Amino acid sequence: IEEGKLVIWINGDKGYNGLAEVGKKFEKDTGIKVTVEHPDKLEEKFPQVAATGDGPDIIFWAHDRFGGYAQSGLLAEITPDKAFQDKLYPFTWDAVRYNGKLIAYPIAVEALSLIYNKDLLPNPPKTWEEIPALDKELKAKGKSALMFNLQEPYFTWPLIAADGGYAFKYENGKYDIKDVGVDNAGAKAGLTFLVDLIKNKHMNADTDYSIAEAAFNKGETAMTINGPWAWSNIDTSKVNYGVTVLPTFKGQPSKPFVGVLSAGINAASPNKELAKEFLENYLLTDEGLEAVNKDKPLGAVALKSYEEELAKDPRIAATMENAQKGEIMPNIPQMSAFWYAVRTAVINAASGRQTVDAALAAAQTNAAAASAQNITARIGEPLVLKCKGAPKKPPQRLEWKLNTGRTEAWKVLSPQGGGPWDSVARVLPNGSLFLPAVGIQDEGIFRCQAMNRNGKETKSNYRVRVYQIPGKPEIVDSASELTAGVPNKVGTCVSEGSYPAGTLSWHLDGKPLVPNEKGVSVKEQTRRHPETGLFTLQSELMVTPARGGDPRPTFSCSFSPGLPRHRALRTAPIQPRVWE
Ligand SMILES: OC[C@H]1O[C@H](O[C@H]2[C@H](O)[C@@H](O)[C@@H](O[C@H]3[C@H](O)[C@@H](O)[C@@H](O)O[C@@H]3CO)O[C@@H]2CO)[C@H](O)[C@@H](O)[C@@H]1O
Repeated sequence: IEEGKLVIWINGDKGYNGLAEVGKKFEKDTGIKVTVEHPDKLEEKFPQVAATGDGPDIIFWAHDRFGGYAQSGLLAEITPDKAFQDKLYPFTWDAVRYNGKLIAYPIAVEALSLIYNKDLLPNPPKTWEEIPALDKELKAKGKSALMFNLQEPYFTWPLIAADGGYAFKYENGKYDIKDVGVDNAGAKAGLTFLVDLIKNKHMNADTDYSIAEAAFNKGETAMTINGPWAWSNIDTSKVNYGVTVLPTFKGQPSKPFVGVLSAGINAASPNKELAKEFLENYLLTDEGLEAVNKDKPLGAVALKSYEEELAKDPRIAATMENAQKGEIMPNIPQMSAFWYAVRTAVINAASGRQTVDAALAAAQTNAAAASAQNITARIGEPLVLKCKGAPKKPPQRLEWKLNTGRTEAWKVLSPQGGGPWDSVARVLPNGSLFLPAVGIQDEGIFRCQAMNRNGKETKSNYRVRVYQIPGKPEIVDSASELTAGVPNKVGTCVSEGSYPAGTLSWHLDGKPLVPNEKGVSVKEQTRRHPETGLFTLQSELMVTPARGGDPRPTFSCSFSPGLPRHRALRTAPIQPRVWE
């Protein structure tokens, strides 16, 4: 991370151009450049890059992700004074408190609403149950009733929760991580209703954010479900729209999750004071929030003064009506596992590949499962796993067990005794498990239970994966002269010795080179060595140079692992020439 500037990550559905305008004002006053980026999957990328001390100085996301980041030590504790805190609503600060510490600045409160086309549907439906009949009416007129994003569980949750579904039970000021409400009767009822809509062709399981937005904004469907960030595109489309309370289900309100868009500071940032100045004195002001809100609406902002100014907007009132029928998202680390579990359940049930009951049963199990620490190790290198709670020397009451490619199911280990397991995984004096040289067959789960004389029990739970770095990639079978107007084989990139497979990518003039566009094609193959299990990849690049184009291209190929266990590897560049 570069000292003396600010890099900000925010999702691509938010007002990033407006935020960049706030950054320009900061730059005018301070000379400090503010770069706003909107990477894909930034909420998954952040914990990867920040864990190694890289990433943005500031990350924006709803507050639900932040407990996990904080637990991993990826966030700086913020230091607003009490006078600053008093400028924002107390419930918004609660959303960004983790283990007693403020770990992000709250920006705005979001909830989904029903958005409807007033020219098609003057009185929007009060119930989910009336939507099939409404769709039949509209289909007869060449339209449809409802389209919304069915790929992300955020959008389907309000219906799943209505009749009794919940994420984690809240009681005594705490979430019970084992009391999950994903496969109860209420969740099943809601998801069954959704799936029936799809079975009856009132909705399509493939509908995503872009498809639903396009259909609504072109006047093809009478309703959608979306948040405040979507309003600006509807304004542009000129559709005469209203924003209103979500339909009820079985007579009960839909319960959207309430998200607080929040800004965290990277623990690894050398620019923490600049970040504080930007967030407190530039962004969290009437003029700062206005700039962002004018780009894509924020909802009900956390800053009291500006929230009061905008409160008269009936779309914001509807957002708050819906929010106040729903639940605040927990910020606990287990929220990630909950969302992944429910995403899978909804996709599998909606596609018909699994019953609602079976999909939700699996999701329940996954969401409530004990957390495991992800461990990675390079093939051939040693690995040490701590038995938390064990005394530093014997006697120790502990038990290691594992479930890997070397075992059928669970194997319980014993103290060293000369048996063959001792050369693969053995218990050290301090109770740790030592694997002298990991291999592919060691991937799996490793667990320790340590018991103390006072009755204390401590469990350690590890999910172990391994990797190998291939040799530097090479380009072979390359053609140094290219002919415009016909396909030319630039060469074949080859990488040998990876685990897992990884992928090869081509680049032209220091930018990625995209297949099937502008006369580019790639033929790829993967081979696995029968004994070692390591992978060899090939990627053959064809290009059709355009006549009059740049006759001096520079190509290169790189290998990347799926997860960043190591850096990309690159070939030397090649510089074939286009000759007439
Ligand atoms: O579905 C897989 C997905 O799950 C998790 O994403 C959840 C977000 O963490 C949660 O905030 C919410 O996201 C919505 C934003 O709050 C809202 O501002 C707007 O951007 O729409 C978002 C939904 O698309 O809900 C999602 C679950 O749908 C997890 O964090 C992700 O890594 C994972 O991809």
